[PDB]
Amino acid sequence: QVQLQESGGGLVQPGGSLRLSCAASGFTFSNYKMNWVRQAPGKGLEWVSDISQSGASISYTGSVKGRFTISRDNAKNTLYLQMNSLKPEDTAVYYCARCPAPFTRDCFDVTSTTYAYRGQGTQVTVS
Amino acid sequence: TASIAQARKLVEQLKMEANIDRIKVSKAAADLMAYCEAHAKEDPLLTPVPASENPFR
Amino acid sequence: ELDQLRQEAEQLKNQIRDARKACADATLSQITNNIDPVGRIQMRTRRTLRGHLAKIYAMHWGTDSRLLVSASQDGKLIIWDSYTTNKVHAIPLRSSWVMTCAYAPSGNYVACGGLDNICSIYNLKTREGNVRVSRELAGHTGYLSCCRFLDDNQIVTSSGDTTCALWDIETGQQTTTFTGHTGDVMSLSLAPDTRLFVSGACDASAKLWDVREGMCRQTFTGHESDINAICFFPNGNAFATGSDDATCRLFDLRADQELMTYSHDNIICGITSVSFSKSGRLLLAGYDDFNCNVWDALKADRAGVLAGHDNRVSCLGVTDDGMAVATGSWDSFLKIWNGSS
Amino acid sequence: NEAFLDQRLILERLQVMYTVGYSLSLATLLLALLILSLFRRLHCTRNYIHINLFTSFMLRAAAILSRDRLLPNQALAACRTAQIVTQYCVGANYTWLLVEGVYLHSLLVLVGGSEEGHFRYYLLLGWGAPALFVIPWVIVRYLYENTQCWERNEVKAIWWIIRTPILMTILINFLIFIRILGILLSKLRTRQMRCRDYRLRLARSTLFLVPLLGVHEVVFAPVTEEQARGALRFAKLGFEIFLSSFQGFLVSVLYCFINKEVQSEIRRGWHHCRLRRS
Amino acid sequence: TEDQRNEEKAQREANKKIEKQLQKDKQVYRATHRLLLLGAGESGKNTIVKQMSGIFETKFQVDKVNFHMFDVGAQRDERRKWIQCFNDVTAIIFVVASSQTNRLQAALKLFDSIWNNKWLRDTSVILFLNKQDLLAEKVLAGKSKIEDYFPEFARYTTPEDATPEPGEDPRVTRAKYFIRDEFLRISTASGDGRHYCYPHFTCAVDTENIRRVFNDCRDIIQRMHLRQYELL
Repeated sequence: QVQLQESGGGLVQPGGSLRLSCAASGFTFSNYKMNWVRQAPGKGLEWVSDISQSGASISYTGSVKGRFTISRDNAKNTLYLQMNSLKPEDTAVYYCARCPAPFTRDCFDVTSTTYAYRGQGTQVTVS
Repeated sequence: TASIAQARKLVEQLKMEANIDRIKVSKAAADLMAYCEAHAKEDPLLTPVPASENPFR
Repeated sequence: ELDQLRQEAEQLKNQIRDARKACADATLSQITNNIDPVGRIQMRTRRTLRGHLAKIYAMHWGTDSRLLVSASQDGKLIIWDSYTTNKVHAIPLRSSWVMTCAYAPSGNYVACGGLDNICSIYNLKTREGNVRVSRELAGHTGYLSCCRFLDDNQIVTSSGDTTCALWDIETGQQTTTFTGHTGDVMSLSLAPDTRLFVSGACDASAKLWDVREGMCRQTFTGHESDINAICFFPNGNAFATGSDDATCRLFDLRADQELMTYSHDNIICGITSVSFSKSGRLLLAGYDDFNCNVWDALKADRAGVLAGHDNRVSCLGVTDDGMAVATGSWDSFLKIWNGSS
Repeated sequence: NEAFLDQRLILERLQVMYTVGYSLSLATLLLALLILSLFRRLHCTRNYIHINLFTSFMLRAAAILSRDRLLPNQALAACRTAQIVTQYCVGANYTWLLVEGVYLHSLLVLVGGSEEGHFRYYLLLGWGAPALFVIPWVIVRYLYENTQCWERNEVKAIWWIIRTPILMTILINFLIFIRILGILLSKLRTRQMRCRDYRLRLARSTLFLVPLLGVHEVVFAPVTEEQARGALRFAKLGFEIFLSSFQGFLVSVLYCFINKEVQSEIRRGWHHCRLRRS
Repeated sequence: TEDQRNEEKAQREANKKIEKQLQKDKQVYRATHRLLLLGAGESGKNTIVKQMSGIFETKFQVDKVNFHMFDVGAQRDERRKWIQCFNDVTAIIFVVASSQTNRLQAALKLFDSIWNNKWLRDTSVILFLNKQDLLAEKVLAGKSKIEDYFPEFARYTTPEDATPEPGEDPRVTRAKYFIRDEFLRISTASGDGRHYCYPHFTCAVDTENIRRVFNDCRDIIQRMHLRQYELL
């Protein structure tokens, strides 16, 4: 019912730019902490970013700091990730996750293979 | 992969739960009200029982 | 190939949504505007039970609505006598971590389970007068969330993995496997006529299972977060679901959609337990702000508040007769509330 | 004489302040006993020790007022009874402060176990030591050098016989609180916290060692208004009177209300009563 | 009638005996210490269990003090539901592999979730940064793993206060203290509760981890007692 479906993706050259947008339409978007998650083609799921309830507390996973920018629009019920200066190691299947409970500053089970509040795949390839 | 089987099972479940038919929400509300009013008197928490026969006094 | 299956599933979901919208004719809130309000509910605690020395996750009123069995993390299973405050039995458990208990309809057996991934049954009627483990039910992988005696011979229990099971005490092995959920199956509630039951899991959805046939019938995706509690309307054709949204919601099987929502502006914390009164009018709901509430199930207007608990109210049970209301909490106190006028 | 009138006025003022201080001590002690007996959420060995301490302070602050009122046979018997009870209860006060300090130190230094079966020993010591050491004093005063009610102690045989256990108990309290303050200082320096945290150490030390000012009080307990010439005479006569009254009051208040569990309990009770009323 | 009186009295004896048993169990329950061994993946949980069906237990007593080691291994991956069951424990021994994806990032995202949980905010944490020898070998081998998985690592100098390494590599010590600082700054970011973090460096295979656990448990108990007396 949460209905998280992203956009963007495709194939880009090394050092290029991409713009991924997350669309949520099944819940109060402004009461939840929305965080991006990526999965390498062979490796496991990896947390990459997050954003607070209002859009104040922002963190990154390292090796993406200063290259990936996350933003949200409460009115438009959309979540963004402006990713710049890509590398061939950055190719993955990005998932737009969501912390399970509202009005909480923590959320477990976001980087798990059986989580229920994350979107489908958005393939991003760098060659 | 197993994802194909998972999707097939989900689609089959959606089919078998779409084959069914529903009932008007107005009729559902009428039935709920009918039950609530029929059994309203025998509700020791809604309408408190006199303390003479209250066992937890 | 897989994208085709996803498109088909989306199309069927859209068809279900359109059918529900078409079947939606009136609003329960609109139609209840002429009913006499319940009014303020005064509920003063009558008995306080202080035997436990650790937090309480589950209690279950007996069939005769006099005995109540409660479970705590100290590895104890105390069977109280509500009228006289006495304790009838205390059972030391093998594993300290238990998250559920169940008192059999026949009054013979008691179930218990938790992080040990095992359901243990303690028959209370033995010649030697000892509460010994009658049977152990193993086969679940995750922790054991809820267990509910369907009879004196069968039992339905829901585990942490996305799977429920209908056991059989005589032989010990599963009879039916109820697969289909996506998250942890937090709660479970049988029907008054023990014909169906609902398993509310953490994927923000609840199913409806027929025990004998063993396949899902309907899915109610109203909620937007984990479902902690679930309970059928005394009629048997509706149920109420608690979630971390701080909102209860009332579904109906026949309409296959929601009826009305009990959200309040001042409530931010989630809901632990939800139960109905005997008549089905009042809707008790335990919250994490340590203040159980009472809701008019037909009007979404708070009637009373069962304040008095120091910690979160983890369990909430209305007697089968309908007289009392017991509210155990993490401060290890069972209080038996009652109505008076 | 303007100066002599000044002395007389200040002595009257300090006497009425003395009576007011004991009256406030009784008020606060009743408040604390009623809270700790009615809330019912605070029933442990620690709160039992606190209740016994507060009832010992009840006994002192009541017996001393009775002695003051009855101080000028029925009258002689009442005065002697009041004086004996006053001596026993001033012994019991410091014995119970010692019991509290011992309980805290054992609770903070025990290597596991957490023995809660020693409450019988604590009660026995804290209510029997004072009597055990006062009996001999009463017996020796009655049989030898019998004064009508009480006066300045004539001999070291009359001084030591009752100032010895109190001095020993307060010395043991000082040592135990040195140990507890050492542990607390280690904890505070472990976090390397602020100068406010450093000042917290001294604040807690003083507010918990005021009883030492109390043992000084009971060393100089008799007053008799000490008619003499000088400035330090009234300086001490006022400072020590305020010390006794405010000591009872400060124990009663700042050893009970600062407790976060009782504060949360009373706030919860107030909120629930307000909601039930409206 | 007399039958009702006899039944009530018999229930009275039964209640008295059961309450005596509960009283006896209370001392044991309050005396023992409960620890939750929550380690991320295979970071040394099995060897830590060795040195000291869904859940596992070891009833080891050290220095006349009992302990429980709760190794919750065979549960599901998701932890947000059964981890509320462990808010009454004294400590949560956390184990990190400080050597597939970024394991240190997953360790940090689990530690701060534990820290900021509204029910576990009152529970203290003990950190064991395992694989010190493996980290030393990796750093001395000229492998660029931490240096490029943590950009901030380059602008870092070894803290002066703690350097008990006799002849260990300065870069290895820098990496150890960098990871310790990472965990400690996560711990100290939010002080919404009454819990503390004790980060150690589990390197020696002797019976020293048990002594460290005992010392940290004594510290936790003393802190909670002092806070209960409002001295701290």
